[PDB]
Amino acid sequence: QSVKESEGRLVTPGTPLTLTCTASGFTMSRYHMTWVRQAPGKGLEWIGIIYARNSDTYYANWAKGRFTISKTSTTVDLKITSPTIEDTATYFCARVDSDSSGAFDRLDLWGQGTLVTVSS
Amino acid sequence: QSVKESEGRLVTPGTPLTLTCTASGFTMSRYHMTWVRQAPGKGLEWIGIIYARNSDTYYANWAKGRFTISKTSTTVDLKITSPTIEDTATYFCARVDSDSSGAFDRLDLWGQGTLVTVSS
Amino acid sequence: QSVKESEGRLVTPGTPLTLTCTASGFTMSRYHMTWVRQAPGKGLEWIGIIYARNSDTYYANWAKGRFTISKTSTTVDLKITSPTIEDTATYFCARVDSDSSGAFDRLDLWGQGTLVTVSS
Amino acid sequence: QSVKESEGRLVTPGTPLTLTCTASGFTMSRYHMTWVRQAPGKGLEWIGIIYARNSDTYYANWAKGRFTISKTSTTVDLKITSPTIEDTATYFCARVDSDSSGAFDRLDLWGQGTLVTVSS
Amino acid sequence: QSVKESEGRLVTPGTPLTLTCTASGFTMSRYHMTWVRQAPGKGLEWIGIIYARNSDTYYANWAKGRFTISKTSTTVDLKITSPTIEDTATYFCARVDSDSSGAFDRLDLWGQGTLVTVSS
Amino acid sequence: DPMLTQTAASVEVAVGGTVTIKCQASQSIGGYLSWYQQKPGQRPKLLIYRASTLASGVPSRFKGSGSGTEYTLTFSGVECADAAAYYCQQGYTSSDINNAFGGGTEVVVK
Amino acid sequence: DPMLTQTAASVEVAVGGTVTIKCQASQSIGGYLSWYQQKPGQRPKLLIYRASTLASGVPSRFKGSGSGTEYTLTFSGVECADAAAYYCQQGYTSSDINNAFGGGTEVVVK
Amino acid sequence: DPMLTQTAASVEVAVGGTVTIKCQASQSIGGYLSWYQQKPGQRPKLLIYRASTLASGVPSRFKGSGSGTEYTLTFSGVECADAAAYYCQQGYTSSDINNAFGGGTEVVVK
Amino acid sequence: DPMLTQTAASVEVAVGGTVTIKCQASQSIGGYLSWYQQKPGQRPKLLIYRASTLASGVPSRFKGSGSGTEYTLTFSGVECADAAAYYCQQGYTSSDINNAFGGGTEVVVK
Amino acid sequence: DPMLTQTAASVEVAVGGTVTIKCQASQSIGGYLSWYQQKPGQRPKLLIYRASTLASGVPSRFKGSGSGTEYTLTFSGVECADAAAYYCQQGYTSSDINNAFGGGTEVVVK
Amino acid sequence: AQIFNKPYWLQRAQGHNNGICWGNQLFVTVVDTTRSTNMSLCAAISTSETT
Repeated sequence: QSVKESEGRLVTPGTPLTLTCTASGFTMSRYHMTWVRQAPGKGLEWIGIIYARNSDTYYANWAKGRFTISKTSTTVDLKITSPTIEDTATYFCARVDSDSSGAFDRLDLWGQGTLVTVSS
Repeated sequence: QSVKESEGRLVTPGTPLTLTCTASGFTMSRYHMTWVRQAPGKGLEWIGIIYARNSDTYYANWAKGRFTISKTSTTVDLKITSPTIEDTATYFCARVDSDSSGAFDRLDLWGQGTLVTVSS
Repeated sequence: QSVKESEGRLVTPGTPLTLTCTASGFTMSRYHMTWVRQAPGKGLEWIGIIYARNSDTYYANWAKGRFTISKTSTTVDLKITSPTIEDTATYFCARVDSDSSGAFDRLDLWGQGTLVTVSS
Repeated sequence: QSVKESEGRLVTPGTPLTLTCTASGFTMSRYHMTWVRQAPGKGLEWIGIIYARNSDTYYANWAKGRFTISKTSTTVDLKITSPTIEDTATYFCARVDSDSSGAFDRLDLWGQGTLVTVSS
Repeated sequence: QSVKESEGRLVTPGTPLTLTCTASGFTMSRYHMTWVRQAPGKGLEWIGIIYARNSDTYYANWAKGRFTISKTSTTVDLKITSPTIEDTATYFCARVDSDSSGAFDRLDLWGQGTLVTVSS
Repeated sequence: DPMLTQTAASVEVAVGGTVTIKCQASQSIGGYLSWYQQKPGQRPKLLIYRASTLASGVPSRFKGSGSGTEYTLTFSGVECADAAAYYCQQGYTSSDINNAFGGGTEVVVK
Repeated sequence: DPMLTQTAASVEVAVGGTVTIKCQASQSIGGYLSWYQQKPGQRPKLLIYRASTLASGVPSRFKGSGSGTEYTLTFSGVECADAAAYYCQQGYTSSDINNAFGGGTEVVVK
Repeated sequence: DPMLTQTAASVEVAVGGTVTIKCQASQSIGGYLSWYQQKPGQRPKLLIYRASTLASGVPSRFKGSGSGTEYTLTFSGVECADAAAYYCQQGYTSSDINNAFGGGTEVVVK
Repeated sequence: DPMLTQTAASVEVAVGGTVTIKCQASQSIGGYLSWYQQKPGQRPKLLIYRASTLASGVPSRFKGSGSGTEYTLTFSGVECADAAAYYCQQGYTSSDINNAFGGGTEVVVK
Repeated sequence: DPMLTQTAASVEVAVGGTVTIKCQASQSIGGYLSWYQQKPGQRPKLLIYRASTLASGVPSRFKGSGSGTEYTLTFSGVECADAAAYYCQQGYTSSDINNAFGGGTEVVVK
Repeated sequence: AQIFNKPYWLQRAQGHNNGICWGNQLFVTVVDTTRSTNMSLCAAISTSETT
């Protein structure tokens, strides 16, 4: 049920960055995972998706070459290769509750979300 | 048969806390596990439950958002995220001896139990 | 064929104690393992038993609450929880060569045996 | 999709050298992997190949006794045993997108490539 | 194809000693492994043998109680328990290329071999 | 690329009013659509999915309708804790899109 | 929510007396019910489950009865080591409950 | 050993010209052949495989032909970002060969 | 609890004598019984199991007999390296027993 | 125990001579037999197995014969790099043997 | 083993009723399980994208 994250860091631009995401009750090889990014003002921006047994991925149009989503049977995580200044925002990990056919982007049980920021 | 615990710690409020629980003879992928908390005065309070092959969990009503139960084939454990002052008490790990249908909350073979306390 | 042990230690009463036991040629998921204790004077005292695929255990009458036998596919070991003074003796690990039905307590291929002692 | 490498090193001749290669989306037990080396001037030189479930290898004619390709389900890598001076060049890791019969040497999705050099 | 070893050591008599042996292309759960020892003058002496599926071992007549051969799916190795002075020699690891019935002691693809010596 | 615009800043409403938030889509997405409430201090929180089926622990005073390309979300009896941020979101899980499923706000209720 | 109250502090009993501890439940739980003895220095320890079947290593001088919503636990011939704490406990494994299965004490026997 | 030589340095071409790069092989390889463009600052990048089937995200203004032992690669309408390095490559995956699939260049277009 | 006592200290024997070590059991164990020789400096070492079948690398000058509750172990032609410790041992693998399978000694042979 | 002795130090041979190395066995081993060349600076290297089938990358100017208990290995046209050490080796994979498959040398060719 | 598509001519009945339809009424009960296939169909919702 509950979705857990790794604690945030104040980093420098040009350094790789990770956030792991572990779950409490369900197993992750059954359901799907994705990531969203909450920027100040409005900002609420979806990153990508990863599926359960097919283990495929689909990113955003602007997000190719910029994020790599890794998944084991115990933990899912996402990666950042080259940070740009304006990604100081809030990230979230959530479970895709779907049905026998959809895999549609309902994120039913969210994560608590931590703060990641970059500074130079 | 015998149920083993990790040794207790005197901690500060605001720090995550763990207790592992290992068994002697039986394997844990067959049976179920739960956790109870023995407070002074009366106190005797049940935390949650975790099942064998379904690997589901069910907590108490007040205990949601406050405990996450992890289980491998070798070790079960429980976790605390944000301790409040009044959880200085005694915790126990015990095996649910059940039948082909029940999974009812008989805890037949208990653990010896250690003392955990928080202080500021 | 040959049965190997961990090297002995002079310890203090009140400290947990382990001895691993590894084998050379056979695999341990097929056969059974048992531990015996050789005290001075006469002493020769059997501790318990552990089986192959059932992975069940049976101890002595005086030995309950005092030893826990762990086994992986690569290594078997036994554990001591609370040592008393008079267990300064010699321990041995040996393979139960049995048949399709017995699992009787013939220990055919023994181990070389090391010296463990406690002192205060 | 994206193919990742390990960061390069300036080494001395006579020291073993490794480069790991991890993938982002696809699994590596399905497809094949190979390695190419980009020298200055023209240079572009292919090293070897490794297959998916057969897990066979085929090297170049000059490259026998000089490279060993290792592969797990999570990571592929290649190894250098005895470096000679003139291998200061650029290495690349790429996925063999093939069909039900070919395993022909199309390297569809390349890696970004890092710089390795030796000096005495 | 190529067979790799661990680097040699100048040791003292009375200390356990190991040499791991890893392979390049083939998998080791299919074929067999053995060890030979090349002493100065003539010396060329075979140690033991291991089989790919049964995992049975057979040693030399003088070599019982003196060597234990361990094998995982990734690495094979051999062990020395109590070294005597006159084992300063050259050891080799090689693959038993056999057929559907033989497991005869042809060692087709050898290892490069390193120098191990003992001194007091 | 299926796009939901939501270029609509919300109008000041009193206790017991009715609000019609309208989320229009360019391509046909079927019924696969979600809605969320975002209180500006914590994690987002979902109300209804597939435009008709409400989630657990949510009162039945929220409504859901709309089919095809345009959809709505109405409710009545606005409390004090309805000051949040709203978002419509599709589930067409395509590859070449850059959705972000954005738009939507809600004033502080008088 | 099935609730067992146990609002009953135990009465002073002599050697050989009989004690009737009564544990009543609001909802019907079937026969799934457990009992425990808690000596105030060590781990708790079970006696009987499903209101009729006793555990191993326990003498047959403890009794079990009761069906439906109310249950009991009687015994006779009180020793010296029966100074402990008692607890009735159900097994309806529901989700929205906050049981703690509490109540029950034992005096020091004269 | 199947060998593709490519001993041909490319001729200066203007905007809109047509270039005939010819890659000849000693042994018959079938249709299994690949082509690549190498910009001199980044990773290599593929255009066409099996001498007729082009890859995704590549315009259809590149051509592919040739069968048996000799093959070609023509195109027209040369842009500004076509200053790169070209390479023909076979897929006969043999053991005793030392291919490197080398040869090929392209001038800076005027 | 099946118990083998072995309250018998061994008698002084010369070269070539015959010794009758007798191991009696309270409960019937069938034929499942083992025997061991313990030299007082090294690991123990087994001779015969199931009271009739000898192990490998052991001469056939040791004998085995006995059935039911009492069993024996005889041999003749005592060497110099027969100064050791002997032990009879059952295999009824029960739970509530505290066997240790003890008893048995051997003098230094003249 | 099948034993191959090889008590035969090799005779001085010129360029183009023929050498008959003879390896005799006590027990019958069938055809399972191997041969090796050992250059005195590097790892050993095999020529022929099962007394008739040669390995890859080895010229066909080496010969193999012999059946039953005695076997041979002849060749002609001795080069300069044939200064090595030779060894015959059986494959009866028994347990109680101490083979080492030893014997065999070769002079520096004039 | 088909039972249907075959004439059944009545000339003797195991009741005393010789097939007489009293009141101009008649009943026929039929079960089969040999012809119980279940076809499955789809219908697209967006006929544009090749994926």
